[PDB]
This record gives sequence, C-alpha cells and structure tokens, in this order.
Amino acid sequence: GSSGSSGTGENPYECCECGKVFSRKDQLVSHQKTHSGQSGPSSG
Ligand SMILES: [Zn+2]
Repeated sequence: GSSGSSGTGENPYECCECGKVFSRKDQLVSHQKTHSGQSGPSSG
C-alpha cells in the first residue's frame, strides 16, 4: 500500500513548527505562542 502515509488526516490548525494539530485555533494560538516568531524584550 503506497499512498503517501505522511500526515494521517488534515486540519486547518496544524502547528508546522513541530507538527501538532488542534481543534480550535484558540488552542493553537496558545501553542504557537511558545514557538519561533517575533517575540522578545522590546524597547517601547
Ligand atoms: Zn508546535
């Protein structure tokens, strides 16, 4: 059976950073928060 068994299932919220899917964006946001991205000690 060769049908690309990479990524069983598809969802609108799939953290590419590590590779974790969620149910509601909300839950994802809290996850992506601790992931690569523009966030640090700014000046203001
Ligand atoms: Zn992640």
